[PDB]
Amino acid sequence: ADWEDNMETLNDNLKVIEKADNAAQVKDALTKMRAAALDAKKATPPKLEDKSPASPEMIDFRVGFDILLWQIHDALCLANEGKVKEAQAAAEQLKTTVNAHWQKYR
Amino acid sequence: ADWEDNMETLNDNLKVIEKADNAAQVKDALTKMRAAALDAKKATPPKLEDKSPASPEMIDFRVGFDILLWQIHDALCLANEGKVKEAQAAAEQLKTTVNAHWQKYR
Amino acid sequence: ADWEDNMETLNDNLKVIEKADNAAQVKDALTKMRAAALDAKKATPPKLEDKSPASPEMIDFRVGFDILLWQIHDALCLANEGKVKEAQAAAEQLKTTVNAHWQKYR
Ligand SMILES: [Bi+3]
Ligand SMILES: [Co+2]
Ligand code: NA
Repeated sequence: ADWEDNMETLNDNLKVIEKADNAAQVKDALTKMRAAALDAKKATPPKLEDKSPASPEMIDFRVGFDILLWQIHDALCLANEGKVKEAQAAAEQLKTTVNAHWQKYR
Repeated sequence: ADWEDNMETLNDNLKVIEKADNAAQVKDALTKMRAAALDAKKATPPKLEDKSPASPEMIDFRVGFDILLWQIHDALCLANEGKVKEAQAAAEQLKTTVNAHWQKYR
Repeated sequence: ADWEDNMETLNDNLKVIEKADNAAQVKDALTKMRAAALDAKKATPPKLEDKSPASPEMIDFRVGFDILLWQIHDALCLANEGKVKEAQAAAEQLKTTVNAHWQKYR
């Protein structure tokens, strides 16, 4: 899977979170999101393929995934305890970050 | 703004956690600390301004701020469980790491 | 410590978690694992010494340690809630990821 596939996986699991009812579905979708984000952090996005891996652009690209993962973790902690609608509301803020990172580097 | 202002934000929110009264204030201060630590991880400290962004020194700098981020996460997870005193005790460890990073990279 | 010693610390604390009785031991071993993974993010495997510190191989190395850190976080959050057995089960899968990362870069 490339970076685009990871972005698509993030978006699909965000859809699953939006269409979720219990906390187990939310937990599974958030674990999938974390795995996809960690896989995409290793990749080079299409916009930065003309840059060296040592460029500051790639460093900022990798650091943005830290914010992404912290938001994923906030949602996952809201889901681990019991609050499902709160986890969905937190993932609503997560979709903004996901799609902004997607459209910024594609 | 810059790395020094991020360190000042970290110190101010550490003092806020020290003077905190409930879990909401601790969580807010720790979220602000997480944001400031990410911003500082995106920055270049004064001592390392003569090093390339991909030098081992800068990599170790970003890893040290990752350590700070994980300690902030532990404090925030302790705060989300309603343990305000334990969250503040964990934030006492944050103060040592912040002071060490300040003295090491200023 | 270098990469091999950090991996050894990870494996020792995994064995401690496997043969743990209470939650405090699991939490202490997981904190040691977190410290070891964070420190190993600054290390270089002997077969990648000639490579660039920001080369895609080293990027995959550090982000694999990020994956380890997030799994450690899941185990530690399970242990904080008293779920010692779920934490041990998550540590079982964590050992698989540790062994995969070991076989990949050794
Ligand atoms: Bi938690
Ligand atoms: Co957590
Ligand atoms: Na880097």
